[PDB]
Amino acid sequence: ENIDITVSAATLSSISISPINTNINTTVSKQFFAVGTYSDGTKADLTSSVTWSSSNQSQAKVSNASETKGLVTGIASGNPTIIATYGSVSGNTILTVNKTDT
Repeated sequence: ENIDITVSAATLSSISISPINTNINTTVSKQFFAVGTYSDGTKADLTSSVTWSSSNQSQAKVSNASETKGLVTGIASGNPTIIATYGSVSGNTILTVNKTDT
């Protein structure tokens, strides 16, 4: 029923992130939580605004778009550090990937 949510002006003042340290193996996605508070004095769960950037571009995958998912997936092994950037606040998430198969 609802569609197209126009905005006024990005006024990011403060943000809160609650990452989780979990291990993934044999194709597994980790579900994280991300919440942002507008300077206008409101609170909303937005994962599309938060920018996700990880070292390994191969395992650096995120499904942030649905709403407040923010989940991520890994393809290769190693310790890909998940760096989150949003306004004046940033987050961090650790994922354990042990890709044994090609």
